[PDB]
Amino acid sequence: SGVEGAAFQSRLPHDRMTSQEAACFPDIISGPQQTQKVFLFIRNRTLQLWLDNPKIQLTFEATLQQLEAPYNSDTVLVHRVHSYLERHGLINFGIYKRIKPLPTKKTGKVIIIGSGVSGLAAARQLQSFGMDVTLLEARDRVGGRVATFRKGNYVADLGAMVVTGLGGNPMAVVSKQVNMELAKIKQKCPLYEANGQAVPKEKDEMVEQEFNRLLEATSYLSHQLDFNVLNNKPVSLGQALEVVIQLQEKHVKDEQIEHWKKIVKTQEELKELLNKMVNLKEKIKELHQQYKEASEVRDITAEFLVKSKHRDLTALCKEYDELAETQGKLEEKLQELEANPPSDVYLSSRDRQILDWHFANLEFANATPLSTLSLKHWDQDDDFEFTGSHLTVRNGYSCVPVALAEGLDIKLNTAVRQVRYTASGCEVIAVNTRSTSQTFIYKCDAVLCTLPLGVLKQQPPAVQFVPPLPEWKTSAVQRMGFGNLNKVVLCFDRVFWDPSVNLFGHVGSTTASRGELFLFWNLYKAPILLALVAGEAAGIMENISDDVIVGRCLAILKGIFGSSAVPQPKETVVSRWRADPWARGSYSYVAAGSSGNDYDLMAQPITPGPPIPRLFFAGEHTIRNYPATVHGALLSGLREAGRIADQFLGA
Ligand SMILES: Cc1cc2nc3c(=O)[nH]c(=O)nc-3n(C[C@H](O)[C@H](O)[C@H](O)COP(=O)(O)OP(=O)(O)OC[C@H]3O[C@@H](n4cnc5c(N)ncnc54)[C@H](O)[C@@H]3O)c2cc1C
Ligand SMILES: O=CCCc1ccc(-c2cc(F)ccc2C(F)(F)F)cc1
Repeated sequence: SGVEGAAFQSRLPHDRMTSQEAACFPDIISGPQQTQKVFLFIRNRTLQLWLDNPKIQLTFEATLQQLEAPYNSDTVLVHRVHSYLERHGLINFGIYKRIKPLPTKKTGKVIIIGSGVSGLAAARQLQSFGMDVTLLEARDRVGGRVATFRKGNYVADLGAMVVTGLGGNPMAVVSKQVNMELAKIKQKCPLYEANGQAVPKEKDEMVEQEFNRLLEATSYLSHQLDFNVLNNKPVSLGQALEVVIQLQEKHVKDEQIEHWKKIVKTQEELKELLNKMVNLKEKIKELHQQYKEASEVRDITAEFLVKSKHRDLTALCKEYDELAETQGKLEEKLQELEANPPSDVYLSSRDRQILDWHFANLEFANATPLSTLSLKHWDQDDDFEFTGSHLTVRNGYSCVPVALAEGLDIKLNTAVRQVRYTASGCEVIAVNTRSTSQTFIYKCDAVLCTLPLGVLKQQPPAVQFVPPLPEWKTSAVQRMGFGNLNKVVLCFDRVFWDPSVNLFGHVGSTTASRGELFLFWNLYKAPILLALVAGEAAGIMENISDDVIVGRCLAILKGIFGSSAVPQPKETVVSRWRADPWARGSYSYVAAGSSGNDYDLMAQPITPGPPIPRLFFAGEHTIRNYPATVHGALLSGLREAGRIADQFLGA
C-alpha cells in the first residue's frame, strides 16, 4: 500500500512501534493507543514523503506542510518524529540536494577510519548533523571493497557487484540518488562439466533438489535435535552435510541388500521347485512304463489295471501341471525383481560433481569453505532478506562510493597505524603510504573505526589501540569468520558466449577444487566475462600468476564454446582480496563457534577507563541482521552516525 509500503521499504512494521521507537518515545508507548496510531501514521507518512523523492532534503517544515488534517496541528509530535527519523538515517541519507544549507559552526571533531561505504555513509550523516568530519583512507581511492575496473568502454567490478532484492533495501534509494543502472539477473544458469558437455536440464534439477533436501536435513538436525556440538567442537555445516550424505548412501546400500535377498530367496524356491519336478517326472516316466506293459497284453483284471494306471497317470500330470504354473508365478516374479532393482548408488561420480557445484555456489555466497561455517547460525540473518530479484550494477558499483564522497574531507594514501583514546579525547596516528617517513597526528573527540574484520584480525596488528581493546572485543574478533572470494576479469573484443544468459557454471572435477572458476558472469556493455574463485580455491589461487589463471579460464571456455571460438583477451584483471593488506579477505561469515551475538559485540563502542564512549565501530562485520553486504555496510554507518550525534550533540 501507500504509507504501509513506506514502512516496509524502511524495514519497519507499519502497525507497531519498534523497540527502538519505544525507547525514544516512552510517553507514546505508555500513553493511549490512539496516540500510538497517530505516531505510526506520522512516521509512515514522513517516510513516504522522503522515499517518493529521495533526491531532495525533507525538512521538518516541508513535512508539516504536506501532512493532512489533523496531523499538521501536532507540530511538536511531528518535529519529534522527523528529528528521530533524520538522526537515525531513515530519511535524509545518501546523496540529496540540501534545502537548509549546513551551519558554518561545526560541533565536535570525528575521525573516521576507512572510506568504504560504511565510512562514507557515516561521514555524510555526521557532516549533515553539523560535525567536523575527516576520513583517513589508506588506499588511493574511495570505496574499499566496492572496487570497479574502468578502461575505455570496459567496466567490471572486482568487489561487490550484486544488489539483493529492492524491497526493504536502502540501496534502492541510493541507486535513485546516484542514477545507478541495475539489471535483474536472469535465472537460466546452464552448467557444463569439465569436458564441456552441458548438463541435461533434468539432471540439473534432480541434483538441485537433492542439494535443497540435504540443506533442510542439516537444519532439522541442528534446530530440532540439537546436533550442534561434536566431541566438544562446534559442528560445521560442511561436517553436517557430509554426514547426511553418508546416511543417504547407507540407506541406498541397505535397500540394495534387501533387494538382493528377495532375489536369492526367489532363486532358492525356483531351485527346489525344479528339483521337485525332476522327481515327479521320473515318477511319471516310471509309471508310464507300467501303462506300456499293461497295454502290451484281455481279461477283466488286466483291463481294470489299464484303467487304474491311466487314472493315476493323468493324476500325476495334474500334479505336474500344477507345479508348472507355480514355476511361472515364480519366474515372472524373478524377472520382475531383476528388472526393477532399486538405486545402485545415492550419487554417481558425475552426480556428486554437479552436487559439489551447488556447494561451491554456497561457498561463494558465504565467502568460505562450508567446513568453516556454523551449522546452527550460518544463515542466522535469513529472516531479514529483502524481497525481489537480485540485480547487478551494469555501470559499475563504484558509482555509489564515488558519489557518496562528494564534499567530504578525505585523506587518501593515509594508513592509520595507532588509535589512542582517553577519557578526554582521541589521537589517530597515520603514515603516508608514499613517504613512510611522513607521519600525521589527528586530534578528535571520537573515532569511528570501519577497518575490515580482516584488518582487525591481523597478527602482528596493523593498527595499535592504546589502551588495547577489551578482551570481550578482541575475543569476538578472533571468533568471527572472515572469508575470501576472488574474480577474474576477461576483456574480449567480441562476444562468443550466449548474450541472453547472465550466468553459466563450470562443474569442477574434484570436491577439493569445486570452487575453482566455477561460475562465469556476463554483466557488462563491453565483451567482458567475470569468473569466480570460491571456497578453498580462493585463497590458494592467489599464489598463481595472472597469466596461468587466465590460461585456465580460457581452457574452460574453449571446452564449452570451442577452441576456435575463444580469442585471447585484450585485458585481464585478477583480484587477490586475502593478500590485499587493506582488506585481508572479502567479507565476514558466521564461523563455527561464533554466532550473531558476535556481530552485536563488534558494534559496541569502547569507553575509556576511570566516562563517555570515544571509540565506535561500523562496517559489514558490525551489523547482525545484514552482515557481509554493501547495504549492511551502509546501514551500519547510518547507525553509528546516529549513536555518535546522540552522544556529542544530544537527542
Ligand atoms: C570480491 C567481493 C565480492 C563481494 N560480493 C558482494 C556483492 O555482490 N554484494 C554485496 O552487497 N556485498 C558483496 N561483498 C561485500 C561488500 O563489498 C562489503 O560488505 C562492503 O563493501 C564492506 O564495506 P565496509 O565499509 O564495511 O568496508 P570496506 O569497504 O573494506 O572499507 C574499509 C576501508 O578501510 C580502509 N583501510 C584499511 N586499512 C586501513 C588503515 N590502516 N588505515 C586507513 N584506512 C584503512 C580500506 O582501504 C577500506 O576503504 C563483496 C566483497 C568482495 C571483496
Ligand atoms: O560478489 C559478492 C557477493 C557477496 C554477497 C553476499 C551476500 C549476499 C546475500 C545476502 C542476503 F541477505 C541473502 C542472499 C545473498 C546471496 F544469496 F546473494 F548471497 C549477496 C552478495
